[PDB]
Amino acid sequence: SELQLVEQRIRSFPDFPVVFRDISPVLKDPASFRAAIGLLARHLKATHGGRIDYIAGLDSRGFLFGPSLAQELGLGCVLIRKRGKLPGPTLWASYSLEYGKAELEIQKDALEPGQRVVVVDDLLATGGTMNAACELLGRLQAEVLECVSLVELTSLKGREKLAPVPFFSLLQYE
Amino acid sequence: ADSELQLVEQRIRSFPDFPTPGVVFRDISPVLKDPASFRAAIGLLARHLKATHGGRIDYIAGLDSRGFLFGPSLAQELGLGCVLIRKRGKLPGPTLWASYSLEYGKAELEIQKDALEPGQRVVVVDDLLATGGTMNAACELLGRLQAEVLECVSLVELTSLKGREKLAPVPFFSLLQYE
Ligand SMILES: O=P(O)(O)OC[C@H]1O[C@H](OP(=O)(O)OP(=O)(O)O)[C@H](O)[C@@H]1O
Ligand SMILES: O=P(O)(O)OC[C@H]1O[C@H](OP(=O)(O)OP(=O)(O)O)[C@H](O)[C@@H]1O
Ligand code: HPA
Ligand code: HPA
Ligand SMILES: [Mg+2]
Ligand SMILES: [Mg+2]
Repeated sequence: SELQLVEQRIRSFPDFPVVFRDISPVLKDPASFRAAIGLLARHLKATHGGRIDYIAGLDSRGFLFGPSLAQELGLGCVLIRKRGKLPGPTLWASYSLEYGKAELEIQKDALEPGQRVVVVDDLLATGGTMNAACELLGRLQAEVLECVSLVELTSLKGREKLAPVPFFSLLQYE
Repeated sequence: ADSELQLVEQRIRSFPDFPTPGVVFRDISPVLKDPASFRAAIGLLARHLKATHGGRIDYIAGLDSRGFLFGPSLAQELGLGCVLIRKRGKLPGPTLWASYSLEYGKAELEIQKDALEPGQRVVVVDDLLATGGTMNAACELLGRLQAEVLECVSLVELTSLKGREKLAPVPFFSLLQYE
């Protein structure tokens, strides 16, 4: 099955850097990658029809899926970057993730008020990163339709921190 | 010009003195935001690589982080897997790393020791070539794994910084060139 093609390509590294779920094998197997993008695209098409304006990809591992998913849906991809990386006027927000702290940034002209966005990242843990991205999109007055990822770590309850924003993952681990 | 190249060129913006005085920053963000532009970029790079290597590529290597924006899409377009070369400290398991200089700083790149087997054929992709330091480091790590680096490609090339000369004799190709 398609989902199995993705599932078979997650490898785990205990005690890095925590059981680190490595998405690398998904990228390295063209069949696995196409299955992951296809499943995500199919989901978003079915759930939001044609109400999506842009995909937003989260620096850095989110960059691996964002543009491909956007392309599969005939949509542009906007970039939400680690602070200090984007040129021109920006907004930023600080946050905590599973194994540290960071800050995200977005260009002020990335989106206009009301525009509809789906945020994509590789993996959802505590939900801190995804929430910060939602906060930034919020300051631009964009509407966040949904957040999605390849992997979700259910024990960390990231889904709860995003509620009531819908969240969808292809794979779940405790 | 090729109408396809024009869809990419018209979506590059410039910012003076970011992130430090003297740098003219080429912002690729509009290319990603315009699906037609992004689509053209990937197609142009794929077409070049098919014509130049006749399908004899095993993997595309994408360079953290703006290289990640093009690597997987290009790989997919070619029916290929994409391997990651990351900023040091980000990849799990046994790794190799190398220090380098880029146009406006210095850093360290890293690759997993099992990313590639000896003799496997790779093309490296990044968003922009400036001094060539980043791509050179990637090539150095790929060489440690005994990978054959066939070519390096980017969307943008800043010709005054002579990055291409630093990569020689590894072939290089860019869609767009600016001084
Ligand atoms: O749900 P959370 O607890 O926020 O964790 C999830 C985030 O952590 C990782 O990013 P990281 O900051 O390691 O940077 P990277 O994307 O460059 O690996 C991962 O790629 C997610 O973005
Ligand atoms: O030819 P060079 O002089 O090495 O410069 C080009 C490199 O520098 C930039 O990366 P940066 O280190 O800014 O990180 P990013 O990819 O995360 O933006 C750019 O994305 C290239 O990777
Ligand atoms: O446990 C994890 N595994 C992989 N990536 C991550 N990003 C945040 N937490 C994790
Ligand atoms: O001048 C630049 N612009 C954009 N990205 C870059 N990465 C290195 N130099 C540059
Ligand atoms: Mg991340
Ligand atoms: Mg870079």
